[PDB]
Amino acid sequence: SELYRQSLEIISRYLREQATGAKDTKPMGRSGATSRKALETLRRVGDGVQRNHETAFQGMLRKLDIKNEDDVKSLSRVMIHVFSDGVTNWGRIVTLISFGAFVAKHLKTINQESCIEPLAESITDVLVRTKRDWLVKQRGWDGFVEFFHV
Ligand SMILES: Cc1ccnc(-n2ccnc2)c1-c1cccc2c(CCCOc3cccc4ccccc34)c(C(=O)O)n(CC(=O)N3CCNCC3)c12
Ligand SMILES: [Zn+2]
Ligand SMILES: [Zn+2]
Repeated sequence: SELYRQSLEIISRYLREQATGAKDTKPMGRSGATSRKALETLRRVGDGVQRNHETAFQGMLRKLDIKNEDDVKSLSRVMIHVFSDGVTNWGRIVTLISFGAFVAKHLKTINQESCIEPLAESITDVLVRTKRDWLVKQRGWDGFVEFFHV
């Protein structure tokens, strides 16, 4: 669907920019203004989450103990568990994606950057496939952008 593809583009762009520090100039495409606004929202709100929850993020990264691609496969089990537990909302979705960026930065640091794209795919899979009903009900990325109104 466009929801999956839109979500993948936003999340992948955010993780790549976080990991590399570089901004992608290629147009978003279909939901341009909204996708661009969603990415900007992740930049601002996600920075806040990474900073304000740095202690937990650093501790979690240590727990995952990522050395290679095999460890990146193993964290998908943890991701789907922790995220699926309890009630979802945009705050938890930002935590999911912001932590993804935090992990992606680590992957850059250890020179295993090729895992960033599959990680973004994994995050998108868990978000869109498992919470489709909630996302649709809450107006998808339009809803996300309006909720935070950065
Ligand atoms: C597990 C944990 C324990 C204590 N404090 C935490 N933490 C994170 C920020 N502040 C605390 C967290 C915590 C750490 C990292 C992410 C989250 C999330 C988002 C969904 C899970 O995301 C991932 C898990 C594993 C690997 C991943 C790799 C890439 C991207 C995402 C990954 C949550 C959540 O869904 O709420 N939590 C739990 C959390 O925030 N809690 C705090 C209060 N008590 C336990 C629940 C994560
Ligand atoms: Zn926290
Ligand atoms: Zn806490």
